[PDB]
Amino acid sequence: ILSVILLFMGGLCIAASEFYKTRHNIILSAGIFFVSAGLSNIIGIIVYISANAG
Amino acid sequence: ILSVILLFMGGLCIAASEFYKTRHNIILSAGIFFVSAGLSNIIGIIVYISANA
Amino acid sequence: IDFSKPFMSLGISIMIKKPQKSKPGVFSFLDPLAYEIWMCIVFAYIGVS
Repeated sequence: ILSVILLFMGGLCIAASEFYKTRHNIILSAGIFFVSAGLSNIIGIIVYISANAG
Repeated sequence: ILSVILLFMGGLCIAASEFYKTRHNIILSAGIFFVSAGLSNIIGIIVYISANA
Repeated sequence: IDFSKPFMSLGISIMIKKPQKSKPGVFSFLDPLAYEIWMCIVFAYIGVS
């Protein structure tokens, strides 16, 4: 679920980027909200698998 | 116990470094003493752990 | 004492704590070497550098 929230937030950044412009740091924020979203996902995958095994 | 002695001699070097200034070779003594003190500590930990086992 | 012919059969047997689970621990990959080795490997790394 943290991976869903992060991906949604990253989209806001990208969308906000195409409006304000000049800001530049909004485009980066999206980059941090996507890479971290993929990183939350791995942990969720591992936790899923490691719990069923138990 | 060697480590306390070295760490003390290293302290003496840093003290002296103030009065006998322009004698940089006393800071190197300090640094070496402190590094050697760490190395004595490693052996004294290995020996301790190895012995009690 | 006296006994009737038997009303039920039995034999001595072994009962066991059938299941075990034992799911490994998370930081299990640090078990071949003991704590004492893993701690002395960081004191040696700091002292070689």
